[PDB]
Amino acid sequence: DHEAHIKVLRGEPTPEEMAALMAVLASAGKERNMWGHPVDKLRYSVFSWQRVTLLERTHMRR
Amino acid sequence: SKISKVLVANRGEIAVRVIRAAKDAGLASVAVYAEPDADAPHVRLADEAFALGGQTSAESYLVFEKILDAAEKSGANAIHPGYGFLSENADFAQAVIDAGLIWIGPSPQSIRDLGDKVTARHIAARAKAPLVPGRYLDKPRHVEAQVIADQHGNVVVAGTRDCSLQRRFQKLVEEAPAPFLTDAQRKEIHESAKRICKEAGYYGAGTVEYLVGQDGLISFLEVNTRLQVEHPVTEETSGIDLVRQQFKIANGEPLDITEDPTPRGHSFEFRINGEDAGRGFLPAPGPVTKFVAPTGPGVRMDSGVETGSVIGGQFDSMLAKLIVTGATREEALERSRRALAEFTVEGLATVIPFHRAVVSDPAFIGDGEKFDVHTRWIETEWNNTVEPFTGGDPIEEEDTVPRQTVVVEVGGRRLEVSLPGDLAIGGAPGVVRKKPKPRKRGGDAVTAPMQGTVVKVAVEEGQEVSAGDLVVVLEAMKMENPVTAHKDGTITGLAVEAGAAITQGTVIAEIK
Amino acid sequence: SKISKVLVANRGEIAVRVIRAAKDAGLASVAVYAEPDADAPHVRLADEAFALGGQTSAESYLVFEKILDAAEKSGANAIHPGYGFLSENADFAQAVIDAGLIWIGPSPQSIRDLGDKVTARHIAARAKAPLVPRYLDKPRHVEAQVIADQHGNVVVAGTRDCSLQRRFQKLVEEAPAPFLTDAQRKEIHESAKRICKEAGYYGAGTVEYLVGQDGLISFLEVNTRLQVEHPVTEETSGIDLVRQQFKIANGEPLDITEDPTPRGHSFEFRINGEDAGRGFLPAPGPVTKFVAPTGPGVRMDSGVETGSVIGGQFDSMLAKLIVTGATREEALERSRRALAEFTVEGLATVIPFHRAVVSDPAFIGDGEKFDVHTRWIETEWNNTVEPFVPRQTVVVEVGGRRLEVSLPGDLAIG
Repeated sequence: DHEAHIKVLRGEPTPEEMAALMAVLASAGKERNMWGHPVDKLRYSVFSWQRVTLLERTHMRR
Repeated sequence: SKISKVLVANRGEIAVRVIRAAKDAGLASVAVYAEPDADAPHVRLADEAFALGGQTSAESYLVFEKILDAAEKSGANAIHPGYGFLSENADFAQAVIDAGLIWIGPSPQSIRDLGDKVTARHIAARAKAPLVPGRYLDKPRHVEAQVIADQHGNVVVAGTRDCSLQRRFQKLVEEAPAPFLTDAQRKEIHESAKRICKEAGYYGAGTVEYLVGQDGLISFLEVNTRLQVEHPVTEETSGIDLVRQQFKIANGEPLDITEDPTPRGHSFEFRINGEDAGRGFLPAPGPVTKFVAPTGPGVRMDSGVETGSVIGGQFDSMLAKLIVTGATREEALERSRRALAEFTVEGLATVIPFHRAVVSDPAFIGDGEKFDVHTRWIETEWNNTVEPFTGGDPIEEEDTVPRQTVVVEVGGRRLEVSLPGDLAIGGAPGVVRKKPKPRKRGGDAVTAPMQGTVVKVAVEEGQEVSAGDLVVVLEAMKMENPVTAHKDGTITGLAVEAGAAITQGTVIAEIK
Repeated sequence: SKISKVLVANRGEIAVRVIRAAKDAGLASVAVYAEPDADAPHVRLADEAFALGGQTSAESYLVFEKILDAAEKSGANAIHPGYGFLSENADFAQAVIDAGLIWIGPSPQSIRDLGDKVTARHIAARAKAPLVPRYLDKPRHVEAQVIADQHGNVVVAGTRDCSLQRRFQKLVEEAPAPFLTDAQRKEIHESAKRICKEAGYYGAGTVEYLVGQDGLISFLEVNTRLQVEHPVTEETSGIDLVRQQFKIANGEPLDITEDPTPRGHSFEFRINGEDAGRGFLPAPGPVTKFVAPTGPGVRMDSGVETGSVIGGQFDSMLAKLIVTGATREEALERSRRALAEFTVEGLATVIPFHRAVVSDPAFIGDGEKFDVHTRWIETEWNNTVEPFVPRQTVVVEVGGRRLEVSLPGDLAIG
């Protein structure tokens, strides 16, 4: 077991206080669509390395 | 002549203590500091402080000329040596008296006479101290008589201390008055100490150490010729301020106290060493990232360190001393069980968990007529349940998850609750948790396993060594640390020399 | 009938002192805190702690309902008052007895009878206490520490001098009361015994007297509590007065048969958060730094630490500095050290006043007498001190109980 458990560091709640505490704590708390992605709206020089390191990288990263 | 300005030729807690005694006397106090101590409390607490300009205990504190030069420049008219360092160096005491400063301590001659073991044996003989017959002992107790001795030869026995908790030859917990002794044993220890000190011509503060067998036979051990570390329990059990007494005697004023004070109450001292009891009390450097002293009823605490202090490998591990006192030994133990539970130190390993245990261990509580403790008890009989110090390091996979600590009120109960940052109860960009590796490596290079100084170089360049041969002895924390050849070969490079400071990971030599 | 778990009904220095005494006895210590104190040292040091709520004493520590309720919720078996608050409220003491908790204090009838000067004065006359015949011009205030017994034994732990006072508020305290003649001392001791035995007093309390320049003693008052300046008597006599309160509340006869001879001398200096440069008005604010004086001959009992905030909602007192020595002059010397080491930052304190008075010939004396009187700080001391987010709550029902629950409103998780 290596989950990060809740710790009560100080004091000792009796069972009913434990249950009230836990119940209140329990109460509170990738579809790609590149269409018109900003990187497509940018305008790149024909020899711009950003065509590799920004545009293509952004499209390919999945 | 009259003392007016005292140079406190020492560091840490005893420096603090002598500064405070000076201020109570209304004397001026001059501290000295090595470069690791430039931020130390006592440099600020003293009325003045002078830099010894040295990286290590030898070049900073122990060279006589730097302390005498500090005395000159400050115009200090007396020197108090504290304990250790030069407090036992009779040649330094002589050089001080040659300079004409009031040496606050015993005469150089009596320091030599009681320092030489054979000469001291002859002294104890003439004195007719209770020497042991001759005889090997099984499980002796250790009992100290505090001596206050006038320059005029008046002597009082301020009381007794039991110091049987010693690990390897270094006292860790002490108590006053020495419990569980017959009045005949008290009579013997007292009047033997009187006789012994005047047969030595002694004056000043002093202490005679006795070693008491399970047969009850007292034996003399030696006279320490200086103020003890444990003196505070004698101050908390006798109406005496021993450092001010020592000032008076160095003034040559007579003893105001004519007869042995009646021991009243019981007082324990616990040495708060920067040593991990969970790893055999090996001392280690580190910051004091938090210090919070016990306070209040029946508590005293003397510390050389504060929050944000740094402790390095150059000096003794003792951070502070806790004294706890009460009307009865049982009451004093109860108060100890409070104070040691209130004590929190953070940032480095400390023996506080050992103190917490031993003050709760039946072997030390005793049956009401004797206890079981003896000089080897910690080394051989104490059940060491203390887990090794790991500080704040994450060491298991679950530790790596950040936590938020909150205060919760539940029916009026106050709870402290630590909640994981990702807690799922009630319902990541590829994050992974796994057990972190510790910071530990594992060639030809022999490398220094810790920072320290090179006390001995065991080899010469071109020497053939085999695996397991000694290469150097490092001192760290005033503690010997052999470093040995990991494989056979010719010693080459050998970049160290004796007395050099050495940082962790430094190449000592390389074996080819 | 035997104490097992003590609710400490008060805050601050006495809260800590009783928590510590309880831990020494090995009793379970339960603290209560109002909203301003929700992380105070006593709240974190106590073995258990309960929120009273409310922003003021009238909303909190004084509400009989809340304190008895907290005692129930804790399952306490005894209630210990400090000084102040309900420590001398006879009606509350009775309410506690009705609750059947061990009230670690004097019996309600004694509190009631001694709380009326008329009834109390009658009692004093019946006891043949030394009584004022005139007005004392410049009296010296001296009191005796009683440790009575449910079996009617009484021990007088000592005389204590409190003559450095302002607005009838004490500022510096001494034990044993200095420069008293032996005749005065005997009169005071035997009178404290007579008067409290006539009063039927169960346990710990202070009998207070005025002494004039002629050295005649007059009885002043009996205060039916372990008064705040008890530590000087503790350090002089070695009686752990709080643990004596525990024994007396148990109804155990005293271990002490005869008045303990004082070992030496001790002073107490109240570290009030009051600026003598503005004439001792409160100075609310942060305690941004609190370095306690430390080591030989010095004890600190404190209700504040670095980062505490102080407000007028409660009394100005922050700590007691206690200094002990073999002699008056030695103890004054040690105090002149300790008060110099004591460093507070971020709010004004009487510390400069203490540094002055421990340096002042009127308080040093000449070796046979000294000049301080209960008004001397006012009438005669040359004052030279230079002037210096919310909580969410949820009310839950659980099968046996209602439980209100409170969380930081900024709580977020997962």
